[PDB]
Amino acid sequence: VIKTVLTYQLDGSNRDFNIPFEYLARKFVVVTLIGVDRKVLTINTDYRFATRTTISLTKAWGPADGYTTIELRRVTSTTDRLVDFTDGSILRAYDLNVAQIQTMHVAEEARDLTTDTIGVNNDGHLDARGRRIVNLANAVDDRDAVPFGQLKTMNQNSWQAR
Amino acid sequence: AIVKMSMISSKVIGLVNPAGITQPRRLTKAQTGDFVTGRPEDISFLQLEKQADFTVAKAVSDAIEARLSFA
Amino acid sequence: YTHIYLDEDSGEYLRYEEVEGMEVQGSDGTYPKEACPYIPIRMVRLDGESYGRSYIEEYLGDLRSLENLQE
Amino acid sequence: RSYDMNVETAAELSAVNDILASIGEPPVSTLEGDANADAANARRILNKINRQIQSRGWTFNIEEGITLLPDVYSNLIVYSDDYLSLMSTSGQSIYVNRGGYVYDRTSQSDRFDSGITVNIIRLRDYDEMPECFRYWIVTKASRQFNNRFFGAPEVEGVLQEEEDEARRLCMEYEMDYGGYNMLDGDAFTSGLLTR
Amino acid sequence: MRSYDMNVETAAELSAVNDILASIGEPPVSTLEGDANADAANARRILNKINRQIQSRGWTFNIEEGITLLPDVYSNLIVYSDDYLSLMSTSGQSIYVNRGGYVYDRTSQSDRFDSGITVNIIRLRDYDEMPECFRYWIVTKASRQFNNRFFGAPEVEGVLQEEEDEARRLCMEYEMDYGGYNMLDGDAFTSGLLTR
Repeated sequence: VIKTVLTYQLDGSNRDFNIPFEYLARKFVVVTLIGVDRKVLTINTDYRFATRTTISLTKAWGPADGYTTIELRRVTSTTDRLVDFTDGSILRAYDLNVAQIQTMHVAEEARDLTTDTIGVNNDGHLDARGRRIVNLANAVDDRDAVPFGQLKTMNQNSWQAR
Repeated sequence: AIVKMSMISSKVIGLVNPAGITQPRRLTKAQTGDFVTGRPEDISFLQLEKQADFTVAKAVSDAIEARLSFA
Repeated sequence: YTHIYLDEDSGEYLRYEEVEGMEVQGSDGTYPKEACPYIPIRMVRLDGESYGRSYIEEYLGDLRSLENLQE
Repeated sequence: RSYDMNVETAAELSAVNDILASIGEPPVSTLEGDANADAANARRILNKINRQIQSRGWTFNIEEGITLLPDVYSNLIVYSDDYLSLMSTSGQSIYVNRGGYVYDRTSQSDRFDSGITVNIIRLRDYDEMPECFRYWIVTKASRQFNNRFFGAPEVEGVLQEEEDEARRLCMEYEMDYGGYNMLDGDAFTSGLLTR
Repeated sequence: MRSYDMNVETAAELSAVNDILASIGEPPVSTLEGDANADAANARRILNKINRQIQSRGWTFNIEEGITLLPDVYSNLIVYSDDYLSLMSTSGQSIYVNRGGYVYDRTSQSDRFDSGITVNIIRLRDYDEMPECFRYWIVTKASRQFNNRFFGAPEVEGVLQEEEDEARRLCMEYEMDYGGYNMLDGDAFTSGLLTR
């Protein structure tokens, strides 16, 4: 029920930020500062993990710099596994649980990413699945084939053209 | 080959043993005399050890030059 | 500037002096193709090339190497 | 059977190998909450040895024309801990670490407006090292771990011999990598070959 | 890299048996699912480690000079896989290193390649593919490491040291026989001199 992104808005100057999900290691939590470009902030230079689930930035990075979203996505590596089993080990229950958690984190991240897409189905139909296409202002211009909500006022005007 | 070996020989490099105590900074920043702390064995210079090959090359070159001059 | 050139027709060398833009009417000498008193010189003549190729030109490598060694 | 799975090497298989240097048994997690007092110690020794080997200075890890950009507002360059060495491209180095920022010894100023070019060695992950250096690092880490904690004489001796062999192999690797030529390819003699 | 158990046992069983004998351990007959032996996996690990080291030593039968490593045409990235024991260039000072997990051209400061690079690479190959002399040397070195890691036995250590020296001598003999390496007409500089 909790997404892995929780895209934020700068809404002025803010420093402290929160993440809703849980991560095995802070190497699997990326903070891409989007807005004018896909700017991504690395660790130790722009990052600061004051405490678990309270990521904070060095400065505000307000909209004045052209950055409006800081989506805190979570990506778990599928090549660098947290626990790899060996025939001479003890088989800690903590090991088995960590392995299942990481694999579930990789799959839930790959099911959330793919489910938020538009594409054809086996029948050969692409469905939005009842997902409103918000944030497409200025829709149309040389017959771009979509409105952005001004259709209401335009049709009101045309209704009383007489 | 001989000329290139000579050019190799011309270059001078100061090989200072790290295990030693002589520090080249006090060698460079010192006028004539000016007793300095260090040991002579620490400072060594790279050399072109290729000598016997030089002798045989010179012998062959001399023989070729002699036959050509006769020719 | 003193410029001498072959006559475009079946003529001899034409000589004139140019000081600044315009020549000087005083200098209008004409000399035969044979007795030209300017006499350009060349030490080593090579076909195509108009002049040059000094004697030391083909020993410049020896001078380079010897000077490097002596330095 | 007929598959090509890749097992970890970054602090995972290296830690196991260090443990097996002595009689120790192979772990699996290496990040489990259990401190384990050997995965932590083996990781610390491996990381320290990796840092030392990188700082030794080699052809592949030395970056020649790296340019560092000062912060525009402060005109300061941060001398990060990852900068194992920082020497000027010319004969004389003039950059040193003052506080936590680059300081110009000759100019006696750390306010850089344009930038600097320096020969810099930057720390890189263990896995990024070649096989020769990985083996040398593992052998050195195993020897140090034994000498510090277990103190097994025969194991210490054989690990010293293997460390010497690994150093020889790494030196030969570096000499092959560089392809250094004392004739054309050298600085002073290349000019002399203008005959 | 690779785990010890992934590869099947064809002739590595003999090497594992020798490693286990270098300590008294009786010889197994399966080296497979039916092992349940802690001294067999700890021998296969040593065998794999020593095989990797020996291959990385740079012998003439696994230099495979002249590769044409190709990049992905949509990403333009070559992969410096862990199997690549040593990647170098045919010319002098080589310019290829490993950044992240992809080849990086340090001189050009770019890891994007369009056509394809040529290198002198040492790609890891199974223990079976090693010649007999190299297999014997690998077995001897692995035996020494196994013994001095798990048991000790200084006399056995000395015997294994002598055997390792002899095996290295045989391996070097095999390498010089294999290559040929004529200093006249085989050299890259003298051969041109002999043009006359």
